[PDB]
Amino acid sequence: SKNGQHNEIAACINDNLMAAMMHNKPHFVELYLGFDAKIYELKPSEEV
Amino acid sequence: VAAKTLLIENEDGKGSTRMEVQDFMKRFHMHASEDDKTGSPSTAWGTLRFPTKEATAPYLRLSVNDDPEDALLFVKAMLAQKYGETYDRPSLILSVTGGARNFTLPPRLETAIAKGLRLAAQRTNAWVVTGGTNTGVMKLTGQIMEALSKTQSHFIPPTIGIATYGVIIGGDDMTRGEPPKIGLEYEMHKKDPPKTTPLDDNHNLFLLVDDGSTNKFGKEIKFRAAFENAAGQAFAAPVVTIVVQGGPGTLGTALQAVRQGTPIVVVDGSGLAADVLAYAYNFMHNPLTRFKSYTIDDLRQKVAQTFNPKSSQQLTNLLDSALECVQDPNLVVVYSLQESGIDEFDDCILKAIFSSQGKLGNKLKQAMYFDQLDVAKRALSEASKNGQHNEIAACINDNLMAAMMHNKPHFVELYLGFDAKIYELKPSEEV
Amino acid sequence: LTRFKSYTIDDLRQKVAQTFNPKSSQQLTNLLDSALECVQDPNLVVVY
Amino acid sequence: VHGHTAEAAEWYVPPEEYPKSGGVKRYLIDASMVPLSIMCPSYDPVEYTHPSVAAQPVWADPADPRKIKFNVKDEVNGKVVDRTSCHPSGISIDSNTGRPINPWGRTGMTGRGLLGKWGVNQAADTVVTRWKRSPDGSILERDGKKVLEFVAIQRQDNKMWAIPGGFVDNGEDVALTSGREFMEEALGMGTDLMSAESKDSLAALFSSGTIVARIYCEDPRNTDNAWVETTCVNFHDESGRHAARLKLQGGDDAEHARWMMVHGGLNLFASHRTLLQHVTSALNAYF
Amino acid sequence: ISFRFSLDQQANRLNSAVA
Ligand SMILES: Nc1ncnc2c1ncn2[C@@H]1O[C@H](COP(=O)(O)OP(=O)(O)OC[C@H]2O[C@@H](O)[C@H](O)[C@@H]2O)[C@@H](O)[C@H]1O
Ligand SMILES: Nc1ncnc2c1ncn2[C@@H]1O[C@H](COP(=O)(O)OP(=O)(O)OC[C@H]2O[C@@H](O)[C@H](O)[C@@H]2O)[C@@H](O)[C@H]1O
Ligand SMILES: [Ca+2]
Ligand SMILES: [Ca+2]
Repeated sequence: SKNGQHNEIAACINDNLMAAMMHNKPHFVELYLGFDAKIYELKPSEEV
Repeated sequence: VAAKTLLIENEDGKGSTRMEVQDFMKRFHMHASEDDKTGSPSTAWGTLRFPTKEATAPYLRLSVNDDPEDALLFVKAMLAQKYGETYDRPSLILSVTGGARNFTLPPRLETAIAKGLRLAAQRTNAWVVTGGTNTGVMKLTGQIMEALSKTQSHFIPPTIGIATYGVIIGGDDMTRGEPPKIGLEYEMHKKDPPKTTPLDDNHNLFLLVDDGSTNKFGKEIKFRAAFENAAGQAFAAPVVTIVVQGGPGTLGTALQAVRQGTPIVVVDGSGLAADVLAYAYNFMHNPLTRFKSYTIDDLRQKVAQTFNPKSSQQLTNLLDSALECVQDPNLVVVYSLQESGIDEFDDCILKAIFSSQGKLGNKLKQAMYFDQLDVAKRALSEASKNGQHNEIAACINDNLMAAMMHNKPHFVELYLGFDAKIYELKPSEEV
Repeated sequence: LTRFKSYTIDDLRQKVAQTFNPKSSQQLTNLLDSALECVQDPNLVVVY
Repeated sequence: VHGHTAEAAEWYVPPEEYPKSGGVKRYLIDASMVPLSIMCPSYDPVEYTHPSVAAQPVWADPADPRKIKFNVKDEVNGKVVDRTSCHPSGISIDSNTGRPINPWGRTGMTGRGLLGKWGVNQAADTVVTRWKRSPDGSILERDGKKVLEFVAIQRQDNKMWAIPGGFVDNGEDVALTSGREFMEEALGMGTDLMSAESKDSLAALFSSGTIVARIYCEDPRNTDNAWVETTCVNFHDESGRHAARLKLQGGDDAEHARWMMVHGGLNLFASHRTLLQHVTSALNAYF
Repeated sequence: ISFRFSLDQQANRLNSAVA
């Protein structure tokens, strides 16, 4: 965040948030949601 | 129904006289073209109605040669019209300057700046002066003050926007007609060639400075500085500039602010010009060890990578101006997240206030507003040790009166402990 | 202690001159000499 | 790395418009044609002398420079004037008019201009320095060296910051001139303000001075027949006690005076950056 | 602070008093 690498944070924040929800880590869920991760932009791993 | 008469405050500062709107408005001129110098009387003054905003915002297009005291009289007259004669006078002026173009700030930093500005504005009933355009940090500041309009009832602190008239879309629409334009719909998405800068919809007032030019920026900087100093002298209130990011013009506004004695608060970590002014403050004064490897050559490279000048002489002039700005250590206060903290921005603002021109009563009054007893006791103790007891005694009564009024019992106990006789209180007005 | 490491007799002489204001230089010299001769024994002076 | 760098052409060329002359412009010459060893036949300088100098004041030499001896101490009206240049070759005298020719190069303009004396105008600059200290008392350190701090005045004529100093009057030395200009410009003394000790503190400050340099000035008022050469006197306050008693207040031909850090990006009048370089070189300070 | 201080002090003559 300090070094201007915000784009890489935003590109991986959704998948990290998805993984954090799946493995029951609420504190990591709160952190990732605090770091500008939109809740409605989740995507499934497989294709329906 | 359009207003026909207004209460304009006298030059003596003791009362308001009722005078016609057209009789006062005449003093304002506008320029139809660059060639024109004398001008013609301004027909572009009224109120603009913005979509999704409940309150309406006054606008006045005025010339570069117009008196800033007259504009100050205009803002006092509107405030007097809207909120009555006994409106909450400002004890603090917060100028927010910075980047016109869009930028993204870190969430902790954005949260800290928003929280600190909101806290400072709501505690001191402060006048926030920004650029007034619907882009970047000024618009962001507008959004911050938008939340103030939701969280607060009755009095809302004015958000004066000072912008150059020659770049604003819809200037021709605003000029044409018979003013005032009561409740004029503003269409921010309409294409007015050759202009691309809309007004911010969250700003409570607008001053469009006109010189007859088109698409030239930075023409309103000197008038803005003069208006803030005039407001500061009139309300006996300190002026605090806040610098978040910024381009080349942010350096010139900060230069005008420091030269006129106004302290600046530079938000470190927001990038661009703020990082430059901070690198400069750390290089010139910080005694800490991390800032011991700082050199002018690395500063020059940082200036070159951020602003990108065309010529070497331009960079030399830009650095020279940047190094000349931080010459006086009292006038610059640098706020950084990794050293101070998230909830320490208001302390930085108070530190900038205390570093200004000596007026103990005013500094103790601001310290009483921010609820910082340690700062006030240390200032009083330093004055007590240095034989400045007379100045303590001259201002202790008014400070005690103010402390009683604003419900600060600890400050009341302190001031009463510092030899303030209880029976020597005096009313502000005359019975 | 370190704060009192910058203390000099010249600044002491100026302090004596600004407070008591002697008419003659010999009077100040006698007054300082008397003041410096008083604190010769560290046990007999306690500063609060 | 750089290829055709072709050394460093450090040569000084004064600006085209002469200061306070009402728009009179010199004859322009590029910086690669300035030295006197190269021939350069296309040279047509303009002869200009200021009305103030032409009105003949006490500090101005006579309009006919014949019978005046240079490179040695000369007595004018029983008062000694230096007239010796720091250039190793010395001053050569033109046979046609008897006027001296500047050994430091061409400036594209003859006559005396704003300078009152033919040849070398000896100026004295006073650099009063102290270590830049934080409140806690520790000296600030940048690039592994301790940081100095000097008293700078803002000049009346062009409103650009500079070292206090001035031309040496007739019958006086560099010591009084340096001290007198520092009291007149930086402290506004005379034109009895401070008294007793403060003067004594200043006397303590003035008891230890070192002549750090005697160089040629890059002064814009320089001509082909009159040029400024400076002797620089450094007054350093090691403890910082004497420097702290100075109440800085601009007077005479100075608007504002302040303590300013020394670095390589400073924009000062004439060749004062070179003088500050010499002061920091002598004291092993940052620059 | 004492070490830092003991450390700070550990790191043509002209007389211009006539002015
Ligand atoms: N007040 C303005 N509003 C909108 N756009 C502007 C403004 N001023 C300049 N611009 C244009 O927007 C571009 C982005 O400007 P930045 O470099 O991001 O910011 P800067 O030019 O420093 O703007 C300084 C201006 O903004 C205010 O905060 C401040 O009062 C100052 O007037 C610039 O190239 C410029 O052409
Ligand atoms: N030989 C002389 N030449 C020019 N002016 C002189 C002379 N002698 C006296 N004067 C008078 O002194 C005034 C010059 O101002 P000073 O304060 O005496 O000196 P100033 O020019 O301000 O400073 C000289 C500065 O130039 C640099 O080259 C040099 O390093 C020095 O710092 C002039 O107005 C003039 O009336
Ligand atoms: Ca001078
Ligand atoms: Ca002078």
